[PDB]
Amino acid sequence: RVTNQLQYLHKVVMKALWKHQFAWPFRQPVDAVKLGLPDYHKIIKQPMDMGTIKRRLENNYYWAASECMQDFNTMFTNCYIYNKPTDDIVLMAQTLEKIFLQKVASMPQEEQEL
Ligand SMILES: CC(=O)NCc1onc(C)c1-c1ccc(C)c(S(=O)(=O)NC2CCCC2)c1
Repeated sequence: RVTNQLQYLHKVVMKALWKHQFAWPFRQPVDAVKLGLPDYHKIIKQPMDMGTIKRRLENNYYWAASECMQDFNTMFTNCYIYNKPTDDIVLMAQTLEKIFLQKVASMPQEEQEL
């Protein structure tokens, strides 16, 4: 579906996050081979990234805004779960997620299909 809320997540939320200076590690799936992390996929069972979310928004994959929101959440949560407390990546995720939440607080309240 196209909804008012999904249009918002696409044109306001993703728009802001995608171009953020800290976005680059999150624009594509975590590549466990490239990064030397052979336990990554044993720990994280549902990988998620903004490239996947963006593509899903562009292709009208989502039925409701909450589904898109859950994918954003999964991406951040995977990052906090997998990495060490002191890894810079965790700070970058937090910075992006703060913006995610700020923008979500202003999303149109009632979902309507267009
Ligand atoms: C999709 C997603 O969540 N990506 C971020 C992410 O989540 N878990 C891992 C691991 C990652 C992640 C993705 C890409 C890179 C390159 C890295 S890193 O730790 O090697 N580099 C960081 C420190 C220096 C700059 C960035 C971590």
